[PDB]
Amino acid sequence: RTFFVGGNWKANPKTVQEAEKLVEMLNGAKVEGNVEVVVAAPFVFLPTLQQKLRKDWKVSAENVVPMIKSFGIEWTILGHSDDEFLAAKAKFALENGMKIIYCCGEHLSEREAGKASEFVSAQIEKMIPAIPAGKWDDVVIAYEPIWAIGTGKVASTQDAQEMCKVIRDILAAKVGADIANKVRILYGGSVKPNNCNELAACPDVDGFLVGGASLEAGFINIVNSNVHSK
Amino acid sequence: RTFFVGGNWKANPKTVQEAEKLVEMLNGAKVEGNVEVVVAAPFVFLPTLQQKLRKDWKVSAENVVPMIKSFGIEWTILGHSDDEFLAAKAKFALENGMKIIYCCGEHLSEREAGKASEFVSAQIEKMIPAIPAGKWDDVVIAYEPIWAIGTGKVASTQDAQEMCKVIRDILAAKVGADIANKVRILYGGSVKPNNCNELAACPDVDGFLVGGASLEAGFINIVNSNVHSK
Ligand code: NA
Ligand code: NA
Repeated sequence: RTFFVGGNWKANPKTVQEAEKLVEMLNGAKVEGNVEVVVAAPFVFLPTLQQKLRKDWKVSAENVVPMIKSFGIEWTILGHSDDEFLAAKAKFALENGMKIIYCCGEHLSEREAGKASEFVSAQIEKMIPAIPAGKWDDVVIAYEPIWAIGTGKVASTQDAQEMCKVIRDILAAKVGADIANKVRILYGGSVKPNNCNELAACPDVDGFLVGGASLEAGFINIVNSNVHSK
Repeated sequence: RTFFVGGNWKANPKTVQEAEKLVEMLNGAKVEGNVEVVVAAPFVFLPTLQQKLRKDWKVSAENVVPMIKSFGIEWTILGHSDDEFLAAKAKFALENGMKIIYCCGEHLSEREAGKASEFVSAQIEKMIPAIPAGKWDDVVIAYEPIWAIGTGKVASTQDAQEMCKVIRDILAAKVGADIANKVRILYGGSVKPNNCNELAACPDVDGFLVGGASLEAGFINIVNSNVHSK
């Protein structure tokens, strides 16, 4: 599996002039190793990025399809924080030729209750029937520890490895080892230059859906952590 | 009051190539009379319009601010279908230098109950305290007959005149005749080349927030109906 790093700008930066300067910085970054890089940005900045961003990386929408496809954009994030509704959108996007970063993850109450693996497994079980055969090459899954984002609680490296393996286990049990061995599963908690290398080394962590560090020079460090993933 | 026509593209057209062709058609349109024209489009098309649309018209976002301001966009629609939440957003947008098309209007149940004027009056009463003094020149109000959009019921020319006067009456009663005499109040029901002239002639109708006809050559007919508004 090729390591995968998505930069999720969220609602940033606040001006198109800042977006263009960020793209200029990214275009000079020296990537090491083997890694697939995607950058998601606010809708009004997608034309700028599609025109100006280095063509060995790909642009992503933050949510959704014919409008963004008319610019040549191939990716969207889905589910970033109803599972039936979300799975339907995954089906629609794949059927219409999009590649997707499908997000899952549990809130604080389920984590504190000891139900994290049960909750996330059920989210993926609802995703699974919606993926068309032949479309699994166009799917990446991101685990978002919602319980550790804005709560005053922090996730460990072991938490990341454990929750990514939970997802791989349920793929293997429901759709088979071939699919489970090819799907990239990302950690989408707090990822920084100070922890990306130890996170990347985890066996079931295939990359990242990066938040605030995607707006900084440190994004290249996170991209280049792929060399620590076996 | 200068007649005001806003073209609300909603979630249209489906490709940027179609958006550019529509802009090319609009750029050759011959406007008659005295009218202020604004065009609102999906977020991913706003850069295209801001670059290519005739500079005697203005571009609008469909909802919201620093991101669109960084392109030079001066307008947004608000409230198109909580009033306290909506009024707060109006306050925020005006305080940050935006001009707004603030939408109101009642659903089918309130219309059938005989409560249309009471419901719309209360919506405007919640809007009124949120407008900063000195900002009323940057406010336009649109009446949307939600009860006549997708319900199998149709609004009359008299309904349009009546509901626009209801809005003007409550401005006059709460903030005074000077403000009530300057604020443009738009009809935002179904507006077509076949009814725009009789609608424009209504004394309290100052223009339109146009839906599907804004995507067609007939938009210029609606823009040019200003000559029938005294
Ligand atoms: Na790894
Ligand atoms: Na009139």
